[PDB]
Amino acid sequence: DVLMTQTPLSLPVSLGDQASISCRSSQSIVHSNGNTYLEWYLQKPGQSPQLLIYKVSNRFSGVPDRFSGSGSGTDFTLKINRVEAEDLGLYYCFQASHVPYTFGGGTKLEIKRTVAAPSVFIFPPSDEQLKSGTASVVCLLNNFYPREAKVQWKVDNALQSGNSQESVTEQDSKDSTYSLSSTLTLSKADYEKHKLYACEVTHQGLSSPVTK
Amino acid sequence: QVQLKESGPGLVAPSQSLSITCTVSGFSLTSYDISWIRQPPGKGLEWLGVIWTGGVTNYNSAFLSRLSISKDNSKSQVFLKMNSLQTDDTAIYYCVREGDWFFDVWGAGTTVTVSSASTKGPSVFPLAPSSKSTSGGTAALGCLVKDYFPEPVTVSWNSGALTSGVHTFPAVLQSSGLYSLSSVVTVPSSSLGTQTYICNVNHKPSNTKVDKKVEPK
Amino acid sequence: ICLQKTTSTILKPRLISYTLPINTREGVCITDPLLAVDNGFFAYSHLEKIGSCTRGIAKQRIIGVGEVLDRGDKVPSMFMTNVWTPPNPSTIHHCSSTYHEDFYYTLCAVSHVGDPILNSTSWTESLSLIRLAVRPKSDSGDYNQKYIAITKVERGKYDKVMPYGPSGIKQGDTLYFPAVGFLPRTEFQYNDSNCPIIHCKYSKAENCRLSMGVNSKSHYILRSGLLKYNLSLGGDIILQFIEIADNRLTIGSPSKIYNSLGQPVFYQASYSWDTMIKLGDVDTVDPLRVQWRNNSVISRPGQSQCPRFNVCPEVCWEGTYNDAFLIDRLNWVSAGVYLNSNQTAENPVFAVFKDNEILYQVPLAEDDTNAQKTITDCFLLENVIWCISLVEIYDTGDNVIRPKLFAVKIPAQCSE
Ligand SMILES: *[C@@H]1O[C@H](CO[C@@H]2O[C@@H](C)[C@@H](O)[C@@H](O)[C@@H]2O)[C@@H](O[C@@H]2O[C@H](CO)[C@@H](O[C@@H]3O[C@H](CO)[C@@H](O)[C@H](O)[C@@H]3O)[C@H](O)[C@H]2NC(C)=O)[C@H](O)[C@H]1NC(C)=O
Ligand SMILES: *[C@@H]1O[C@H](CO)[C@@H](O[C@@H]2O[C@H](CO)[C@@H](O[C@@H]3O[C@H](CO)[C@@H](O)[C@H](O)[C@@H]3O)[C@H](O)[C@H]2NC(C)=O)[C@H](O)[C@H]1NC(C)=O
Ligand SMILES: *[C@@H]1O[C@H](CO[C@@H]2O[C@@H](C)[C@@H](O)[C@@H](O)[C@@H]2O)[C@@H](O[C@@H]2O[C@H](CO)[C@@H](O)[C@H](O)[C@H]2NC(C)=O)[C@H](O)[C@H]1NC(C)=O
Ligand SMILES: *[C@@H]1O[C@H](CO)[C@@H](O[C@@H]2O[C@H](CO)[C@@H](O)[C@H](O)[C@H]2NC(C)=O)[C@H](O)[C@H]1NC(C)=O
Ligand SMILES: *[C@@H]1O[C@H](CO)[C@@H](O[C@@H]2O[C@H](CO)[C@@H](O)[C@H](O)[C@H]2NC(C)=O)[C@H](O)[C@H]1NC(C)=O
Repeated sequence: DVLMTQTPLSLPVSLGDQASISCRSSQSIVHSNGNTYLEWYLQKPGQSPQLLIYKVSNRFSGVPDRFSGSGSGTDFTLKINRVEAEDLGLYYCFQASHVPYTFGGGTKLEIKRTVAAPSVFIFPPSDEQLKSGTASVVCLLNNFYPREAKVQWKVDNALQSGNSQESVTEQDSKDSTYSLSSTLTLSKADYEKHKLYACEVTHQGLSSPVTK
Repeated sequence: QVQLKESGPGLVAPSQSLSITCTVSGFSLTSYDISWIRQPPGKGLEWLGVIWTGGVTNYNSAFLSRLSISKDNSKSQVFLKMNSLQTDDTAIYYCVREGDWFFDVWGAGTTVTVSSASTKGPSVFPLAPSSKSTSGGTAALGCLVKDYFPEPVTVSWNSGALTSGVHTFPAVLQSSGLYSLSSVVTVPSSSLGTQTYICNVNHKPSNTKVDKKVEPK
Repeated sequence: ICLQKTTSTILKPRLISYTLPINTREGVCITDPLLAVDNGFFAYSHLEKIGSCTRGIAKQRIIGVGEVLDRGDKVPSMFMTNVWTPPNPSTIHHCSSTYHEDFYYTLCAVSHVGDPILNSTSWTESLSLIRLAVRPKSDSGDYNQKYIAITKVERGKYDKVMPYGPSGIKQGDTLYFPAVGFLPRTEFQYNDSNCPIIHCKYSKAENCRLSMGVNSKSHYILRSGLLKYNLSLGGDIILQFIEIADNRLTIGSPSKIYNSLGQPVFYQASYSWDTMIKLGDVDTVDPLRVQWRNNSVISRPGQSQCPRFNVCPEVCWEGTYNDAFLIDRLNWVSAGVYLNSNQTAENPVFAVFKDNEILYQVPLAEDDTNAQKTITDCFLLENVIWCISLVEIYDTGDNVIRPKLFAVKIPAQCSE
């Protein structure tokens, strides 16, 4: 029944910078023991959370000294200076001081990077797939930093309505770049009917490159 | 050494019970308290309950009506049971080892979907490296895993031999009600024709294990 | 003494905790509690931890002795006279205390690998004894407090031995402490045919032997018994380990030996497949043998494979120490605190009961309250029967367990 509220829902930051996340508690978070049991957890993408900070300021073992925690009253802040690529994901604050144990909303840390341009690839429907009677064409954009990208599908010089769905990955831990796949799903008859299928991508790093 | 593994049904019908078993290795349940924590689709982690070494169990009051946690010290197991499970409750459920009122070690997690529809096996179709792509640069190839209803899926290349340059995209719900996702990898374009690449797909809730190899004509 | 079954509540329990050193305000966890009462004196001990109960910053361990005297309301309360604090609280484990001639002797295990039960293979036996004067002289010398490292332990076949119970008895000038012996299972001799699975459908024949250890693959087995310490001998204290007989054996577990109405009685905790209460008069002490009562009404919350009322052998190590004391031997009525939950520690209830019937009982807390360890010692004050129970209880406000002490007057008259 103790509400934990994190202030920046996304924090974008460049390598070598300092990141500050704040956690605010609805009510006082101090235990009878007098210790304040506020912890900071990091959940990296595709992974279970891992503890970073316990008892407001103490660093869990194996956590580098640049991670820092501090707080007073109902306000607590976690500071990561000298941000690194590894340090991206969801940061949570939690309280064990009161019996309902309550966690924060979350904060996603986003790493700012020099613009990078995608490498584009097109994939034709497999022969096994069309035996099923549905055909899907896949366009891939790989390793572009600015997340915003536009994908347009043109089928025999025909622009696409919502016959396509897109999936984008989490920020890569190594180089801070996204990757995207847009799949166009069609009935088998339409695929047979036309010979040209094309993916036109639009990104800052390029100038409207098209594949097939 | 220390590990926590959860076995979960994957799929639970509405207004029906959920049973999850956590098997612990590397320590005794008699010397550590164990908590159950869940995270729904986009919502924050939510704390379900705790079982002490002595057998003392405390629950989140919200779930008290239908949640119960027990354990078996001899078999190194911890059990979660939830009743009258509803749409709200679909989530990832974590078995967690407690320390001084903090969670030092987390289980891998089990993904539990609450839906009336039955499970469906995925179809794996290769995405062939483009014949066009050459010159010793980077070529691209992949799998497309399609039509699987239970949400959890797992893809590894050559049983984990390849971890570099792999991107496995988030699943997407189709209009049909089935998930589809793509997994891709970048390889040296000189490697085409020489090296063999295998696509290892694992779908636990339907126990479908598929292995596919992607090759150009 | 009442002997008639009733459902009208004739038992009014009174809270005596306030005289003993337990601070509700701090939020500290008070665990490993010890209560012993003999001849109008008492011994109390606990471990006070900052934080989580099972894993928390160990703050202080105290061992104290005092006089059990009427408060002035005609209700007994406990008043310490002597208190001892070990320099290093993490080390002291499994205290057990017995009274003799104005000293009260409490026997501890010393461990740098934690609880010896759990870290059994790594522990090298270190036993030590603390004797505290129940009525302290001023600047007398060693009399008010004496500490002793114990060098000579006679354990026979057993590889290591340790005290493993709250309180113990005296016979003459000889002290007997409840204890346990660790024996490597290769040495353990057991004929699996003995194991009774006749009406137990799901239980394999070997389960009983396997249940002698904490694990089926455990390195040791645990056998209960006594440690005997003769004050009449000189030189370095020698402690001898006496093993319990194999009649109705179960895994060595926390156990208590006490004199009531002239004769000694023994209680062993059920941490194994047999959940039914195990207590009785002892036929012989040096070849230790107990006449367990065939009790069919009192059991222990079992937490899963071995739940309350289980009689079928299964491999499990689970339960809680909930003991009873014998108020009348001719009818064998006994008084004790038990938890009325099949699978969880909850609902502590104080009861006066016989082998196959619960005469009358009163609950000590609300239905939600979690409780764990209960220790009960009865005595006779001003020609009236009183029972003191110590109950570990859980506070919702701090997720901590702290002990509570009740005094309950057994009633001569059932009607009121
Ligand atoms: C707490 O547990 C007791 C005992 O549990 C019993 O034994 C365990 C080892 C498990 O096998 C349990 O599944 C089993 O119930 C429960 O008491 C028993 O409950 C049953 C049903 O309410 C009572 O009816 C009996 O049923 C058997 C089997 O059909 C018959 O042979 C009997 O003649 C009788 O009809 C049974 O009398 C009762 N036994 C005792 C000793 O109390 C108890 O219900 C349970 N409490 C809660 C709250 O769950
Ligand atoms: C029982 O007690 C023993 C003795 O303390 C424990 O054994 C081992 O104790 C050492 C320290 O004396 C621990 O060593 C440390 O290990 C970590 C990696 O695990 C390493 O980073 C350190 O540099 C150091 O080497 C060790 O963890 C510990 N355990 C084992 C298996 O060796 C034992 O853990 C205790 N166990 C129980 C059940 O109480
Ligand atoms: C506890 O010890 C007493 C005394 O032991 C005697 O003196 C010791 C220094 C040592 O020399 C022992 O071997 C001696 O026996 C035991 O009391 C003796 O019991 C025997 C029994 O046959 C009797 O013959 C002696 O007279 C007793 N001596 C006394 C009373 O001073 C006593 O038995 C021991 N405790 C137990 C439980 O056996
Ligand atoms: C364990 O004890 C039992 C006794 O109940 C032994 O069982 C039988 O003992 C009699 C003794 O006269 C023998 O004649 C039988 O051959 C024994 N077996 C059977 C099946 O009846 C049992 O042998 C003992 N355990 C071992 C390993 O010998
Ligand atoms: C508990 O039940 C047993 C079985 O009746 C009693 O054991 C007695 O002694 C032997 C067992 O080796 C039997 O031959 C006797 O017939 C048993 N009966 C009696 C009346 O003793 C035991 O006495 C019972 N209860 C106790 C000792 O409290």
